[PDB]
Amino acid sequence: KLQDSLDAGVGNLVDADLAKESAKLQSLQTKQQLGVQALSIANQSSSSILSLF
Amino acid sequence: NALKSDFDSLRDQIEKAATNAKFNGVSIADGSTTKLTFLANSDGSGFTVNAKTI
Repeated sequence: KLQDSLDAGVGNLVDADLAKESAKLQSLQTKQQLGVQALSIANQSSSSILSLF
Repeated sequence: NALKSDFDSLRDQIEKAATNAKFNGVSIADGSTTKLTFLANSDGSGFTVNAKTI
């Protein structure tokens, strides 16, 4: 019983809550895609210069 | 004498079970300390747990 309680306590200290992590993954995927589109928009800012000449 | 030996074996088992109840080197039930305070809020206020020597 003592080894069981000690393993349960070590698990209480180290283990992660996977539902919060899945939510964090679902958020970070969309954040990364919006960042890729934001950089794609930022890449095009110099295009206006060609119209000047 | 047989009942006496049984009684002494039971109290020795109590000493074993009481002494060995530690976690991270601290114990709330062996009498080694008066209390164990844990963090309760961002400002450092604690959550007291009085020791209960068993």
